[PDB]
This record gives sequence, C-alpha cells and structure tokens, in this order.
Amino acid sequence: KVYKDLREFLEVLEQEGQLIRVKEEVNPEPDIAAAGRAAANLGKNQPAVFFEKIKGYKYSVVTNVHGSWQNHALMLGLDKNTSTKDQFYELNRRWDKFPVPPNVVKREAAPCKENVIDKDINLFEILPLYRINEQDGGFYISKASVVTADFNKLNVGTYRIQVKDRDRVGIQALAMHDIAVQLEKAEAENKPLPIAITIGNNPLVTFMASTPVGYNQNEYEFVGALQDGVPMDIVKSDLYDHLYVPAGSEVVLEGHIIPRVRTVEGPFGEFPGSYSGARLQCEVKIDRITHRTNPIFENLYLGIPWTEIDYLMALNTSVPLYKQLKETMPEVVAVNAMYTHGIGVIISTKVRYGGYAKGVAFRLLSTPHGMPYSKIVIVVDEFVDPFNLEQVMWALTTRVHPGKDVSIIENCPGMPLDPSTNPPGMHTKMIIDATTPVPPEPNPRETQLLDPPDGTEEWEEKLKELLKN
Amino acid sequence: KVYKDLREFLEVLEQEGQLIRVKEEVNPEPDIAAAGRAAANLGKNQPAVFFEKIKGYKYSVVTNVHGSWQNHALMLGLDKNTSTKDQFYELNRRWDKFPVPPNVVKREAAPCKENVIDKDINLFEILPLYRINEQDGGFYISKASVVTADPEYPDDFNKLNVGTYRIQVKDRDRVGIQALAMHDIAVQLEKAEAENKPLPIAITIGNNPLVTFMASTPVGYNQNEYEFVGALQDGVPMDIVKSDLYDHLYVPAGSEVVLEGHIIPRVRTVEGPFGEFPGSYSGARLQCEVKIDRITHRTNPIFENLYLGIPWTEIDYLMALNTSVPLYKQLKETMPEVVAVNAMYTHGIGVIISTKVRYGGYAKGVAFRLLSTPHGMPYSKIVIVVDEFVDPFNLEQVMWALTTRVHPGKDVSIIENCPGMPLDPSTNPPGMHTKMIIDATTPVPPEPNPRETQLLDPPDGTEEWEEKLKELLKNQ
Amino acid sequence: AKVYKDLREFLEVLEQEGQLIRVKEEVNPEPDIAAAGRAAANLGKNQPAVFFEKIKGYKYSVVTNVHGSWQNHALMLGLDKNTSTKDQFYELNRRWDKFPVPPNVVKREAAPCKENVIDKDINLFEILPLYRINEQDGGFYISKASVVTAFNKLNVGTYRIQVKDRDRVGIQALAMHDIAVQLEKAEAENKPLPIAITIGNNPLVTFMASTPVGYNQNEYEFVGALQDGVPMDIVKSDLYDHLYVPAGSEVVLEGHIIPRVRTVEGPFGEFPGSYSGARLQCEVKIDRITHRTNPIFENLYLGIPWTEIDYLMALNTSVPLYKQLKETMPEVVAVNAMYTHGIGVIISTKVRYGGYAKGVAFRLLSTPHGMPYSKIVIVVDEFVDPFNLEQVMWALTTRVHPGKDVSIIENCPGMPLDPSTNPPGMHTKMIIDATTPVPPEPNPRETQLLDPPDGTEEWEEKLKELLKNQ
Amino acid sequence: MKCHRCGSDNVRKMVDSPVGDAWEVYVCEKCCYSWRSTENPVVMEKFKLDDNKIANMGVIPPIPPLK
Ligand SMILES: [Rb+]
Ligand SMILES: [Rb+]
Ligand SMILES: [Rb+]
Ligand SMILES: [Rb+]
Ligand SMILES: [Rb+]
Ligand SMILES: [Rb+]
Ligand SMILES: [Zn+2]
Repeated sequence: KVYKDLREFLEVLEQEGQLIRVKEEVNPEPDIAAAGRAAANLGKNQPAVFFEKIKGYKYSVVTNVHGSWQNHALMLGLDKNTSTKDQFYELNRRWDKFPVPPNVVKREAAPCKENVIDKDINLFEILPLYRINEQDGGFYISKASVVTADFNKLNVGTYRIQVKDRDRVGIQALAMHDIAVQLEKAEAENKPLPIAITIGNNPLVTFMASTPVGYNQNEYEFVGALQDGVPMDIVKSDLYDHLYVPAGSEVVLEGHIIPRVRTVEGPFGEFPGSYSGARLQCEVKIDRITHRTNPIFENLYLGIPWTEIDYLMALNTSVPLYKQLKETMPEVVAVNAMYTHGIGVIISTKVRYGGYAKGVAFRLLSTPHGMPYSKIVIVVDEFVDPFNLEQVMWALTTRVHPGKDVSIIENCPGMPLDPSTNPPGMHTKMIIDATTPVPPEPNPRETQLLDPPDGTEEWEEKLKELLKN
Repeated sequence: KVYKDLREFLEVLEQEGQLIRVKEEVNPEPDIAAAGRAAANLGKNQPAVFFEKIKGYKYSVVTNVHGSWQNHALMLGLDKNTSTKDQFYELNRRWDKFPVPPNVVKREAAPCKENVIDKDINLFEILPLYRINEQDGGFYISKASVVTADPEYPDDFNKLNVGTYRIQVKDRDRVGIQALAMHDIAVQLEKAEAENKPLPIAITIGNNPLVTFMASTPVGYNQNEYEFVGALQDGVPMDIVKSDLYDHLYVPAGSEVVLEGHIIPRVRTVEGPFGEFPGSYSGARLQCEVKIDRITHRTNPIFENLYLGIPWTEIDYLMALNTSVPLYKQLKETMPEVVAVNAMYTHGIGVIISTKVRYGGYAKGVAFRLLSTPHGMPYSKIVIVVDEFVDPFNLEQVMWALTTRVHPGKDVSIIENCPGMPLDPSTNPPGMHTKMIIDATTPVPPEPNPRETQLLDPPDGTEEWEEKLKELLKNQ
Repeated sequence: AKVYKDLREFLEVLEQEGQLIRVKEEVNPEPDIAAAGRAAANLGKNQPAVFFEKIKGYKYSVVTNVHGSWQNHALMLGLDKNTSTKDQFYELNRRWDKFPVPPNVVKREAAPCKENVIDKDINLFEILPLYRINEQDGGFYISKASVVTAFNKLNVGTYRIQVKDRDRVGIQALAMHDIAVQLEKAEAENKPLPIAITIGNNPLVTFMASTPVGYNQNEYEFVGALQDGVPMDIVKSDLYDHLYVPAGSEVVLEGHIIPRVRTVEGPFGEFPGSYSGARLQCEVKIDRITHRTNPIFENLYLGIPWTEIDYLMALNTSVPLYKQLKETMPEVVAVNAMYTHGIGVIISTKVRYGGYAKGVAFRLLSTPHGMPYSKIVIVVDEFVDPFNLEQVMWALTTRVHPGKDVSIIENCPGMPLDPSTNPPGMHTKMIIDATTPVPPEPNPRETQLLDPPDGTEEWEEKLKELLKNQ
Repeated sequence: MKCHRCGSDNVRKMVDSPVGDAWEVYVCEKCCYSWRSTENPVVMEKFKLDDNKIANMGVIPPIPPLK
C-alpha cells in the first residue's frame, strides 16, 4: 500500500485509530508542542495529532505523523501491529530495488501547484507557525524536505528551518553537503543559490529525506524503491528548471540562499535531546510559495527521546549497517541501530565459532557510520529479537560474564554530538558479547533453552485474527 | 476495583479487550502451550487466552492471565494503559498498608467448596492437564498457590505461608513438588520424615490475580499472606475459608480448584525436567511427592495455568514489580534521592535505578547500596543508574541515557569475585559474579563535565495534554 | 620482468645473481642437507639457494632454500634482486587480479616432464634423493610439492608427503579441502581418487600452490596473472585425463589416494616452528613417475622461523588482506601480514580522523582470515614502511602511549596452531595504535617531522646506478 | 511400548480421557516420565536417563534418619 501525498497517509492513520483530531481552537504555544510531547509520552501506539483550528491562523497542523511503530508500519503499507523486526526485514527487502524512476507530471496535474503566491510573500498566512521548544530562537519548520541540485546531482534532506521574517528563513548550509562547493562559488560571485523547501509529504518522501547515506538510487528513485517498485510523482519547480518537488506536497517554498549573509540562528533542539547553540548561519529568501488548497502544516516535535525524530532515524540507520555486515558475515540476522543515530547498536547473529560475536562487533565498528558513531555494541544470539529490549536484557543477564564478555577500547573515533565524550569527539567503545559460547570457548554450564512449542508461528496468526473479531 | 475470584478478573479482561476465546476444540499438546507462547510473542497488549474445549477433557483452560502490562494494570484495578512506572508507584504506595486482616467465611458460602471429591481422586477429570514444554518430565500445574502452616500453632496466620511452586502430575492422585524450595517447611519436613508422618498442604488453582501475585512474592513484605493481598487491594480484605481436612490451613474462598493433601514422608521420585525463569530447563532430581486426599472445586472450574519459556513470558510479570518495590524501599531508607528501581529482569539480575545525584559520583554509591542488599548482593549483576527524570522502566529512555551520559572509560566498573547466583549460567566460577556498574547519569560537581548541555525540557501543559489526548483516544 | 618456464631457468638466474651456492663435493643425506638449509636461512639477508651436486648413495641432485630470501623472492617476480619488500608487495598487488591469462596446453611430446617414464618397479629413491628434514620427523619427506587434484574445479596446493614405501606416500587429505566431497564417496565405494604430485617447479607455480585463498582465477590462470599476462604451459597427465601438471616440472608422481587406508603419519614440522602430532592419515599409491632427464629434487627445510616456508606464505597472505581493507578504507597504504600466517599484522594508513587507526585494526580483525588468525595488530602512519621493522620500532617508541594506544580484547576468535592460546583456539587480541594523533585527538606535544630532502627519490636512483658501475 | 526417557518396559496406563475415547496417558514406573498417546515425544539425549543416572541422581532434600 502506497500513498500519493500526506492526506492519503493521514486518512489511513485515522482509519487505524492512529490519528487524533483536536476539533477545538488551540493556542500556537505551548499547545501544539505539548501535544507532540504528550503523544510521544504515550509510549506505545502513539497517534498523530491533527489540529483543525489554531488561534489566529487559517489552516491546520499535524504532528507526530511518524511517531510510533504503528504509524511506521502503516507508512510501509503493513499491518499496524507489525513488529519492529519485521518492519526492518521489509525495509531491507525493498532497499535496493532498482530501477524505479519517478514520473514527471505536467504542472496542472500536480496538486501542490493549486495556489501560487508570487508577491507579498507571508509564510504566516500559509503555515500556522509556533515555537516548538521554549528556548528556541524563533518559530521553526522542523520536518521540511529541502531540494537542491542533471538528476543524479539532485539531493533531498531534512534540515531545521528557523523563520526569520515573513519571507526569510534560516538554514544550516554546512549541514547540506552537496551544496558546499556550489555555495562557496555562489557567495564568491555574490549570486543566489536556489533551493526548494517542501512541507507536508508522502511519509516515505520524508523518510528518504531523513536518510542521508546508505542508498545507491537517486532521491526520488529511492522513494520508488521504498514503495515496492511504485514510482512517485514529481513536478518541476516554478522558478528553477533543475529543481523538482513531489507533485502532492502540501506547501512548496521556492527560494534561494542569500549570498554572503550570516545571521543569528538557533538555539534549537537536536536529536541527542538537548539544545544546540546559536551560530551565525545562512539565511534564505523565499521568492515563491506554491501550495495546495487548505494546506496542512506537517511539523515535528523533538525533545528528550524518544520522540517522532527517533522514528525518522531508526530503521533507515539500521538497514545499511545490516547490509554492510551481511556481505562478509552471512550469520548476521539483524542490526538494531536505532538509538541516538546508532550510538547504541544491538546485533543479532549466529556464532560461527568461539569469539565470533566480537568479530561481528569489530565489523560494525569499522563501517563508515559505525566507526565514529557506535559507542555501545551489544551482540545477541540468532534467536533473540534485537529490537525487543526485554529479550536483549534477558541475554545480558544470562550470557554476559562481565569479566570477559565486556571489552573497553580507548582512543577510538567518536562524534562530538555525544556530550559524554572525553576528549570531545573521541570514543571509548564498549563491546558486550551477550551470546552463548560455542566451541572452542569453554562453557561454565551449558543449558537447554526452552525452545518454543511446535505450532507457535501458526498460533500467532490465529490469535491475531481472533483479536480482529 | 477489587476482584473476588478469577472469573471476575477474566470478564474485566475480556471487556477491556485483553482476553481471547478460542471457540474451536484444541488438542492438549502442543496447542495450549503454543498459544501461551504465541500470546507472549505479541509483544504489547498481550491478552489472556481462554480455551473452552480441549479434546478429551470436560472443563476449561486459561493462560497468559498476567502476561502483559495491560493485564497487570487491570490486576491492580487501574486503567489498562497505565505506564509501568506508574504501576510501580501504585504498588509501592499499597505495599505497607496494615492492618487489613482477611475475612473468614462460612464453608457453605465459599465457592471453592461447591463440589467435593473424596474418593477415586482423578485430577484429569478436573484439570485439562497438558505438557507445557517439549522436554518436560510430565504434565505440570505451573500457577498454583500452595498453602502451608504449622499444625500445633495456627499462629493466627503468622506461620501460614503461600508461595508458587511447580507441580508435576505423577498420577491421578499424586504430584511432585520441590520441598527445599518451600522455605518455612524445612524443619517441619525433617521432623515429619524422621518420625514418618505426613505434612499437610493445600494447592489452590485459579485465583484472584493478587493472590497469585503475593504467592509469587517470597520476601519483601511484613504482613501475613492474605493480609498482604488485602494491602495490595488498597485496604479491602479478601475472603478465606478453612480447608476441609486440615484446621490450620486456609484457602481463598473463590479458588476454582483446591487440592488438599500431604507430603508423603521419606519418598523421593524423579521430578523434572521443567522450565525455569532464566529460560532454560531445570535438571531432573529426586524430589518429594504429595498425595492428594481431597479435591474441592467450583462448578465448571477453570484451569488457570501458565506458560513459561524464553523471556519475556507470563512468569516475568509475576516477578517484575514485586521484586522491584522491596529493593526500592531498602535503597530509599538511606538514600531519599532514589526515584525508582526497575529490577524486573531475570529476578533482578539486571537492575536500573533512577536517582537524583546528590554530589559527584553519588550514582555509583547508589549502586553500591543495591549490591549490598540481601537480594541485590548475590543476584544483581548489571546495575544501570540514570537521572531522576529518566523513566527506568522505559528502556528506550535508558538507551538514550546510555548513549549520551556513559563514558565507558570511567562510567563503567567491572568488579570481580563478588557474590553471585548459580542460576546465572554465565557465572564462572559458578555461583560467583563479576559485577558491572554503569553510571548513565549526568556529572554534577565536583565531577567535571566535558560539555554541559541544556536538555529539551518538556513544554508546559504536557501532563494536561496527556490526559487530554488519552480521553480523546478512548473515544474513537 | 623475467618469466620462468621451469625450475632450471630460475636456478640459472639465481646463480647468475649470486643467489645460489653449488656444493660440489658429496654430502650425506642426513644431517647435511637439512643443516645446509637451516644454515642458509640463518645467513639473515641475501640468503641463497643451495644446490647439492652429489649425495651419498643417490644418482641425482637436490636444491633447497629456493624461495628463502627477499632477493630470491624478487627474482621470482622478475624483479631486481634488491627490490624492497614493500615494492615486491606493491607488484604482487598489481598483478594479483589480472584476468584472463588461460594456460597453454602443450602436446605430451613437448613437455620436459614427460622425458622419462617409469611404470613398473616404481622406486622413489631411484629418482629423489630422499632425506630426513628434522631429527624427529616420522620419515623422509617431500616438503615442497605441488599436488594437483580435480577446469575451474582443478586445485593446486602444497601438502607434506611422507615417503612410506618405494612407491607409497602419506598425505594430509583433510588439508586438501577440495577433495573431501569426492573422497567420502570414493572411500564408501572403495574408489581410488587420482592425484598428481609435481616436484621442482617454476617458482610462481609453487607460490600459487602455497596460496590457498585470496585469488579469483583458477590455479594456472593465476600463475599467468603473476607472470603479467604470459600464459604458463601445462600438459595432461599420463594416466588421468582430468589432471593437468606444469609442463616443466622436474618430477611428476601420478597416483591415487588409497581408499579405506589410514596409517600413522608424522611427526613433521609446521610453520609455527614445532613438530606436528603423529596422526593416522591417508596414503597415496604412486602408479607412474614421469620426470625430466637428470631430475632435480627441489625440497624445503622448515624450522624455527624464519625459514623458506615463511617466504612462501608472506606476501600472498598480505595482498588479499590489503585488498579487503582497501575496498572501504582507501587511506590504507599497505598491509604486512607476514608473521606466522598473519598472526602478527602491521598496517600503514593515513589517519582520516582522530582514532581512525583503531578502526583500521577493527576492519582487519573482522576479515575472514584476520578474525581468527591476527592476534597482534600494529597500525602506523602512511609514511612508515610497515615492512621495515626498524621504522615500525620507531613508530612504537614515539607514537604509542601504552595507556591509551594499546587495546587488549579478550574472548575473541583464535587459532589452535597458536600454542599460547588459553583457552586453546581463543584469542585475546592486541591492537597497538602507533600512529600520530590527528584531530580531534589531543596531541600532548606536536612535533615537526624531518621530511626527506627534495630529490631523495632521484638520488636513490642515482646512487644505485653509481653503485652498479663500481 | 517403552518409556521414551529411560527405555524401560515398566510402563502402565495412568488415566483414560475423561471425555470420550480421545487419548490415554502412560507413565513410567522407573523414572516417572509420563506422556499422552496423542504426542510422539522425542527426548533429547541430554534428558534421557539410565539406571546409572537415576541411581546417581541428586536427592533433594536428604531423607533424615528415622526415630
Ligand atoms: Rb536523502
Ligand atoms: Rb557471552
Ligand atoms: Rb507469598
Ligand atoms: Rb555518567
Ligand atoms: Rb593454490
Ligand atoms: Rb598513537
Ligand atoms: Zn522411564
């Protein structure tokens, strides 16, 4: 099951009870952010929250769209109660599908092109903007898919967008990597740099925008891969012939990076759960707004994890790590790298020979992402669901002899976003071998695990079907 | 709300969507056990499973009754979605309530005394018995509440004890039991077997979920057994009724089945193997047998049995918070900065403590205190300490704290040659532990902070919006 | 770039380059030939091959220590004999993946190994001057043969061969992993399994037989790749149409593993420097001997390293490990995995960011070979030659803070042939980061290295040419 | 019909199915293993018993002497 736009995903969310409608008029602050935090704090089955009326604004806001494993499952067209491990296998299965080239549609066919604001541009008459966290520097667009760019050079990532004026926003230009050379040349020649900011999207578009590495396809081609071979519809930007946006985006902001301008941006929350600093960052002028009728401002709350942002970074971090490990270690069963952009990683694997669990951890700690990011690496047996933390904690308490199963390695690569690093940017890694010994490692007392009874898999489907009725 | 028996709890479970009825007739093996495993495998919102028809049997089976935090919440009379931390605080609030003495009921008004079997005792005509795991030595009664006491002194229930012990069916009127695992019966049994006398016990099946809870609780409470059940019912006494054959033994009025009998002196027979909570099979040993002298049961009794296997299963919920509340109270007596203790993992071998850090390094002091309690000393191998605002029952929150506040070069302590437990199969030497303390807390003075950050404190109105979104959620 | 068609053309080059000694007077089989091989290896540098013109009671000659120096190894690659070990490594890495170089099948009449044939009264001693390599060896041993078994499924490897009779030998069947599938079916049906044992070969043939993993070509194609595109010549065996042997082999013993026969084989030395245990192993019946006129027994001495066997395992272990590291880590400069089949590894790499050197060691310790084999992993900077152990000592003494640059990880995979393992077969790995810190790693005192004077490379060439002209 | 755990012939029928003729339960008089006629139990070698293992089995708790 695939979705043309955000609205098709939202109506499926409501069908599965994974969407709450707040029919009454709320205040932009702190109501919308508090509801995003409260929705996250529900722990399980967390719904998206849709505000039909915000005081002083014309249109609506939806938050926590990705903020649960139920919503994540529906995004992949799966049954809402599909376990995280099975969602991981589904994503891994679709990850490399090629080719799924996008469908370029004519302009009048794209719903995002329904309305055009070419003068007196005011973001507030389109988006009900608000303050997400109390110490933020301004009102933020926190879930935008920003387009930069031939089609192989086009890139889509998500970046925080601070509203500076009715037609001006801040952006972390260095956080956008395919623009560094283009930006230095543009600011040296005092020329603008065109970008396109899309808001309210197909949930798999935002997922790919939240994926910075790990796929070989083009951006929109990767979305077609995530849709199990279904191409997505794209359309040319109004002002820039080389920039293409999703055809059904709620709001498209066409603008440019203003050359040689640096102004105070931030503070703003980051995924480790704390405020970033205020820096002098690039500003972006908005030259054209292109939006559907009655646009829906799809925005994200982030705070102390877990929030929605953790779901946008969970399995798309884990799948590429799994593929890299699988190439030389086919015993690896699953990689759970969902914790703080993979600083904490749990690997399930079969143990080929004694000590193989640490060899698996060595492999992760030498991948491009795992080498600087991954600080705590837990290896569990093949039958342990590494996405079930209860099961992982069982493995810790029964398979970890801390005198030998725990390795502490100093002066390894780190990431500065880990605030506990000392020296900053350097890691002391911790490997935990929560696996059962195999020859020739001696076993202090070998036990026989309570293997699940015959017919367990068939009884899971029967019980689920019985709960359906 | 309070439950007088299991049937009241079962209907509450079904009303809240936490009970499945398997209308078709199933086989004893491997259907019932595979369903218990399957229900455990659902991860969240796991329901109890009720079998109306079992081939060859005349009565019912229910399993996975305690097997989810929704069922656990309803057990304490709370909203089913109540977070585990909030369930922990409610249990801690009720833990020490006294007095709440039990209400002794006439024999006729006790539903467990409706039908009586005194001759040709056949457990199979009462219980749909089945094999729980593939390599079990026989068919097991795995969720019974077993009642002992002293004969001479009824002690006014000061010596009466209730615990859960695995019951292997040996014959139509005989069962095995682990006598040494029944503390308070050691010297009573030595005396009995020295002079060749029976030792009377009562085996109750199908109970008020709080009774099974207290029976699964061996230490940590100072009240009498049935009085503790009353304390967990927020001060509402439970109904008890004298056993038919034994004056000093009292059973709950509403049990589905009561097995009155005695340990047969100087008899040792092969019991096991059977599953244990670390997720593996026990060994076969020469254990004690019990002769069943009388059966008293309600009309159309329901065999409330439990599946256990690779955790988590139902058994983990029977040992989760009743392990954590006593440890929390012991830590709190000397460290009021402790906010919560999560000791739910393999009978407290894994422990997560949330605390306020008084001064630099205080988080390891809190761990030292846990590792010096009667239970934490030999059991607790992995101890994680988190800050006061981190829910130690939200493992996703604990993962975050591990990835951002743990410098493994100094926040992780490995201590060799400490006390351990043999049931930890990774112990080497067996029975000894090498402890692991993890200080996942934020440094406070005088510990230097390599990069002080300001956390994203929740927006104002978060608690009110939780209650708001919740009432909108049940109205779909 | 010299390509050799047999052992004689290589022995000629060795003698011309001063890398071969002729022992003209008669020697006793024991302990002269072994002691000479050990003595040649003991010379430390520029160690030569030793050629015995006459042995007591034998008709033909023996050569030893053919591969036993970096000069002899360089001449094997067609390089100048004083080519540095690092440059020999870089040359092997260049030629390693050359494809395709299919072998050239010659007619039987044109293959020198088919010059003389012996089909009846087979007596190994009338061909090979067999001797005892070490004092406790179970018997006399063929220690440098290339055993052919079976075109893609044809395999060539080196396995020790204990002479049990005048026409019977012992072999390590389970060491030939490729024959096990057919071996079990053969023994269950009481079936001979044909093999060919070639002795005295073009030096690159023996190198490929001494390589059990790491190349994608088939055996004789790989030799052609190592010859930079020159195909090597092969000829069909006399008795078995599916077995092909090098055209220029000194002696070819065509025979078969005898089914259901297990006799005590060993002890014999192994590359860790100790005798193996004496086990009941498989026996091979020799059915036909084809040999060149005046055959030359090319045998090998092995003892406490380094001996010749270390050169046959040195760079063909390093090159595959380098390729596996390079795929994801282009900063890696060279891999020296020459010590005890790669139990000790030295890697030179550019450090991309702070702590990168330990990530490079992690990658090695997760390769199919490095994971169970590599125990001691040293990482040095890009400008340090990892094959120059003096420069590695310099990096250790100036860039290793043992309190943080040295990591010791217990309960890792190991190999039983490391006798210090405890538990046996498990390793406690040691990573040593002998690299200079780069940001964000703090440097307690940064120094400016003495970078080579400009023109050093040109002056290296100038001094070498100047030396030759003297 | 031998006991699947210890292989003893000393096996007797424990009960019949209380309802209908659905199954029977057998029990070993030597090692107390019991099974239904429905199931075909394979006992892992680790859980099989012989007279040696039974005689050397741990008796929990020790039977005190009489009088
Ligand atoms: Rb992207
Ligand atoms: Rb382990
Ligand atoms: Rb109890
Ligand atoms: Rb800490
Ligand atoms: Rb080979
Ligand atoms: Rb270093
Ligand atoms: Zn038996």
